[PDB]
Amino acid sequence: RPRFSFSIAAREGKARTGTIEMKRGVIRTPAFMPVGTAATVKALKPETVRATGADIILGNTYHLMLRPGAERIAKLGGLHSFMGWDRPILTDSGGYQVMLSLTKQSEEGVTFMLSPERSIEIQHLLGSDIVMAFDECTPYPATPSRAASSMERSMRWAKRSRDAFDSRKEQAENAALFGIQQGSVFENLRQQSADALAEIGFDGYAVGGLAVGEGQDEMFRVLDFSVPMLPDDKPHYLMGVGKPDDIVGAVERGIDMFDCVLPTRSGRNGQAFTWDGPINIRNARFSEDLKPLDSECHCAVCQKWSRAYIHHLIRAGEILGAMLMTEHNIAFYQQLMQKIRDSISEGRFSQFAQDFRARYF
Amino acid sequence: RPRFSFSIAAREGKARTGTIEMKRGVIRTPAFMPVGTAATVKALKPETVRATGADIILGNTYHLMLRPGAERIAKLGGLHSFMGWDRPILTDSGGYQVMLSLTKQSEEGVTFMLSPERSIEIQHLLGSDIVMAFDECTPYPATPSRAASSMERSMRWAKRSRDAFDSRKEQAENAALFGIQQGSVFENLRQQSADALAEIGFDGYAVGGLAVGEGQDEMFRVLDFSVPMLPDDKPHYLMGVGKPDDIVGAVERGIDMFDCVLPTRSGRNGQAFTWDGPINIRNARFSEDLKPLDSECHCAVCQKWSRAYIHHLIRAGEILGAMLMTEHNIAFYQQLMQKIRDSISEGRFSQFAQDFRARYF
Ligand SMILES: Nc1ccc2nc(N)nc(O)c2c1
Ligand SMILES: Nc1ccc2nc(N)nc(O)c2c1
Ligand SMILES: [Zn+2]
Ligand SMILES: [Zn+2]
Repeated sequence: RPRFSFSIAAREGKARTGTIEMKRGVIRTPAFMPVGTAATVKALKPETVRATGADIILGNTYHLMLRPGAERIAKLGGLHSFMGWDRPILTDSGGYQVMLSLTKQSEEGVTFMLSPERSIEIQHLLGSDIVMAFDECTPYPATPSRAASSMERSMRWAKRSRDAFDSRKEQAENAALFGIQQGSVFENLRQQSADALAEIGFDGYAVGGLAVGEGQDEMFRVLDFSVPMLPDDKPHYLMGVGKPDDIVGAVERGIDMFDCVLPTRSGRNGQAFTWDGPINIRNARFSEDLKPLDSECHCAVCQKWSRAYIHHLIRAGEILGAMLMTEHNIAFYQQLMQKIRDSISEGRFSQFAQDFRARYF
Repeated sequence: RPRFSFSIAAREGKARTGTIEMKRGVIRTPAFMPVGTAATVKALKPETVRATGADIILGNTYHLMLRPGAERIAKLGGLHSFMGWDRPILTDSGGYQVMLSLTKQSEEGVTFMLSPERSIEIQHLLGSDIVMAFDECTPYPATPSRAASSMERSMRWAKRSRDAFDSRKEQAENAALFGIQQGSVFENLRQQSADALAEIGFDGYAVGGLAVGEGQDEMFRVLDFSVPMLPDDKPHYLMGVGKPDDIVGAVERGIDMFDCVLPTRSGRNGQAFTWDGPINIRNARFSEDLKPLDSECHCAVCQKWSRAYIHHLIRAGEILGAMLMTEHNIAFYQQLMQKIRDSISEGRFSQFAQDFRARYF
């Protein structure tokens, strides 16, 4: 197995489908990564996450460096062994979630000391497969001046991240490193950022700084010009996106990888994704509904339990309600990704996207 | 399959091992029943409860009549279909948990109107396999006068329960009815109660009114004289017991069936049962312990995850921690029951009980 090989099997417009081969497994793209914040995808055993179709999960340099600790996890054999997930793990770099749960920022990093060097080292200690460069995210809205400052600092930090990763042989040989494009909503800054990142060279390229309050039309407008700026032959990762319709439109714009807490977090709060749009299972109208969460869904939850039962569990505060809702929503997201992949392979993704939107809305 | 057939395969002292055959499955005895209060064994899918070795689970006329409602569950197809457990379910009668979460008691029942007739009807609506007579539990300590009054009322209610069950053909043909001995800690009242219940006739006989604050020596003293009073050829159910050592000693005294919330409830609070006694996984000493919860346990949790990981999850408030702890503890209890059954079958239970106690303590 190679350290890293991204291959594109089929294309339609700007959409692509293919594979990322890594030492710990193959990632089918476009890919959705369930988020495992504190070394768990909330309310799911790893075998259940896998059974839903996930090829890779996300972790975070922030939560884990705080609890249980990066050195501790390394002593215990690494994150994979610790949590019982033996396939690829992408780790975020930790900037984003510092500025989460008395920040002091400087050119050296953030204290709260998380620098580019320490972030890459933590991700090493965790045994991450896909390491994210340490960046500064840029709040929305941002003035051009502030967006430029943040983007420029992130590009200096992208070079520091590259060099920290490459200087550590076991990491450089076994893991991959992704860079993160910044620039807010501004085309010229997005272009400077893409060019800086391509000059350094990375295994993949994330679009950072979106899904921070701008809303879908604007996100899509920025993706329209931003994704083409990135090297075509490397994966394109849209960080922190998103809703099902966000994912479809982002794939239409050349994104290959996604993560978001919506299916887990919103699942525990009672929101179930269906092909006919989201439902909130707490609604009284579900109290005697014997149908599954979604009429077509192949997941184990929909094979076995009714809306009425899940309604009762969520109303009652029961753990099994969180478990069932989360499994269904992660399974739904993976079925979406499978339908996206298949439709691109068959040259009918544009039609799939049309049909999906007509019915989901 | 018969409605009900209890067979004793092997005996040692007062201990017995055998089977209860019912329409929905066979129950191996001595049996431990996980408790499923609000139509769920907390933090476990039913398939997981089964995989641990459980043959039967417990539900409760109280919680379910309140939420989601007995008539509602019947409309939805019964408790088995609702929660996805297709094997036997024993339901408690609801008295106990009323006097749980402005009570008005009378000879007719309790208002808060739960009468013997309504309790048996609710258990019908739920589709219970083993229906408990509606009783009055008697607080501990109890004066002889108050214990006698409560016991006498419970025996009048036991006859009302019998007659309500028998007058409903589908229930009488497909379910079983257990009576509940009362009398507090008093031998003469226990004898009157046993005699009253045997005169009415039941499919099984519970020992009620224990594990309410008296402590193990006293419980065992009362079991010593109380269990022999019950018909030998019917199951003996000790309600709400107990800790592993409580179970062993109760089997030594002729009990065949058990339920308790300890493995579920205490599991979510961090207590793990092991052959070397309970541990509290929240203790800092487990933060880097790579051993499984218990060194011999065959459960899936112990095959896959470390104390260190479960420690982290419970400290972090994570749902997966509750899931793992609960699975392990229910699996532990079922392995205890299997070792009890096998040792009685092989004529070496007294030695097993010795050995168990030496090491657990
Ligand atoms: N919307 C997102 C989510 C995660 C991110 N993480 C990093 N490191 N940088 C960003 O821009 C992110 C944006
Ligand atoms: N310790 C227990 C637990 C459950 C009981 N339920 C009923 N109906 N009656 C009792 O005496 C109980 C005692
Ligand atoms: Zn589903
Ligand atoms: Zn175990």
